Amino acid sequence: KRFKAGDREVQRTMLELLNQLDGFQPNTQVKVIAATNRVDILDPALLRSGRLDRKIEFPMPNEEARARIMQIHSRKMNVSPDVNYEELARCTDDFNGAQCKAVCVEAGMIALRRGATELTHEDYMEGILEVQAKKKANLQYYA
Amino acid sequence: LKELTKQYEKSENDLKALQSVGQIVGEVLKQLTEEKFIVKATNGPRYVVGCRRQLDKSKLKPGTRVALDMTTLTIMRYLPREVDPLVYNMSHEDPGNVSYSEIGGLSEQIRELREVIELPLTNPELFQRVGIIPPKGCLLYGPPGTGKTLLARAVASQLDCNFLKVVSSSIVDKYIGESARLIREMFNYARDHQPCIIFMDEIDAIGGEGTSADREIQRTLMELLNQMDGFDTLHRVKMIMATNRPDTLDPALLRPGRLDRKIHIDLPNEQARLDILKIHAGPITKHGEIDYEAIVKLSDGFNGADLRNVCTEAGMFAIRADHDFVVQEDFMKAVRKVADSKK
Ligand SMILES: Nc1ncnc2c1ncn2[C@@H]1O[C@H](COP(=O)(O)OP(=O)(O)O)[C@@H](O)[C@H]1O
Repeated sequence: KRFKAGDREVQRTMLELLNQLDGFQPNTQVKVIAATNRVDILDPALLRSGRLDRKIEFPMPNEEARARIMQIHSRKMNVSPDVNYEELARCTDDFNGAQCKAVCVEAGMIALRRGATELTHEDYMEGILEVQAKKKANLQYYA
Repeated sequence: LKELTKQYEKSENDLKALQSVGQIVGEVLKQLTEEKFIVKATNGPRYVVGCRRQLDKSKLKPGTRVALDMTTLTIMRYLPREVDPLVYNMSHEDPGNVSYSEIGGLSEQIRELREVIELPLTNPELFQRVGIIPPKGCLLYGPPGTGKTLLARAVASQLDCNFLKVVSSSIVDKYIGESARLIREMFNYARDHQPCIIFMDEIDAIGGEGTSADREIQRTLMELLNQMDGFDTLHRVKMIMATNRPDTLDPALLRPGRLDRKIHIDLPNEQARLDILKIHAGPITKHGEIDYEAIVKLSDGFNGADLRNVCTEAGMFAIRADHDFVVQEDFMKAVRKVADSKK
C-alpha cells in the first residue's frame, strides 16, 4: 500500500505496472496472472477493472485434497503398497500443500534412518509428527 | 533534387539544433519582486532567478513550471503543469461511461440521487434563486451488492466529473491518526480537482467507549464531519457515501449540508429483476426466447451482482459448448449455481 520516504522507487514500478495493465484491452493474447500469499497488504488499485481482476481463490487443502496431494509427491519414492493415504489425510489437518509434500520427504528420510527401502505407514506417521517439529513420547498415563 | 531538397532542409534544421542547448526544468515557489523569483529545480538547489523580457510576469504564479537557462540562470519560458500517472489517489480511475438505464429498477432512487447531486453541479442557478446553499451528499443504504457503487459511477459518468471510490473499512488503520489523515488527504485532494464525487464505502466502520482504539474512531469521525461541513472552503464537491447498516450511522452524520437524504436501495425489486436481466443479458448473444418470470421466481433474494454472474456463467456454459445461447435450462442451472455456489 501507499505511504519523502525511500519507497518512492518501487511506487513508480507499481504505477508503471498499473499503467500497462490498463493500456492493453482484452481479446488479445496478453493474458496476465499474478500470485501473492498476502492480498491484505496489496494496493486495491491493483485489484480494479481493467487491471488484474478475477481473483482466483486458493484454500488450504481439505482432507481428500490433502490425501491426493500427499499421493502425488510420493510417486517418485518407493512407497509401500499398503499406505492408507486417507488415514494420513485424517491425521494431517491445518496442513498446506508444502507441508503435505514435506511429510512425504520426512517419511522417506525417517525410513532411511531406520535403514528400510520401502516406506511403511508408520514412517509417514512419524513424518507427520516431525513436519510440525513435534516429538512423540509414549506417555505413561494413557495405557 | 527535390528529395535532396527536403532532406537537406531537415539536415540544416538538425545543424541549427546542434547549437541549441537545454534548460533545467524548474518550479516557481515565490515572487519577491517583479523581477525576482525563487525557482527550484526538479532535483537540484533553489536559485534566485529572473525572467526573460519576452515573458509575462503574471503567468509565473507560485507553482508554475518553468525552464530557465542553465548558464545565466534566468527563466526563458513557462511550462504547463507536469502530467504523469503518479497520482496516489483514485481520481485517475474513470467511473466508466455507464448510463442511468444500465442500473434497472431504481428509477425513484435514481431520481432522488440526481436531484440531490446532479442539480447543484449542473444547474446551481435554481438553488441560488431560491436562496439556499446547494445540498451536498447523499446516503445510499441497502443490502450489499445491490448496485450503489454502480449508481455512483453512473452519476460520475453523466456529470463527466472526477470520481473517487474508497473502501471506508480500509481507511481505519491500526496506527493512530492515519484513519483521519486519509480523510484529510482525500478532502484536500478533492479541493484541487473539482468537481469531485467522493463515494465512500460502508461507513459503519467510521460512522458509529473507554479505550484508545475506540476514541480513534471518534477522532476520525470528527475529522470527517469537519471535512464535510465546516471551516476552510465549503467547496462544491459531492459525496456518495454509502453504508450497509443505517442505524449504526451517527445522527450528526445525517444533516442537510452534512450528507442528508437517506436513499433506500433494497434488493432488486420484483419487476427490477426483469430489467436487470435485460440490460446484463441482452449484450450476450441469445436467439432463444426467454421465460424471464421463471428466472425471477427462481432467483429470490438475489442481488444485482448475482444477475451479472448468472449472465457471465451462462456465457461460460455456452463456451463449454457449441457457442450459441439457445435454451432456458442454461439460465436455470446458471441461477442455481449462482444460488448455491455463491452462498
Ligand atoms: N441494480 C442493478 N442493475 C444492474 N446491474 C447491477 C445492479 N446492481 C449490481 N449490478 C452489477 O453488480 C456489479 C457490482 O455491483 P456494486 O455496484 O458493487 O453493488 P454495491 O454498490 O451494492 O456493492 C456492477 O458491475 C453491476 O453491473
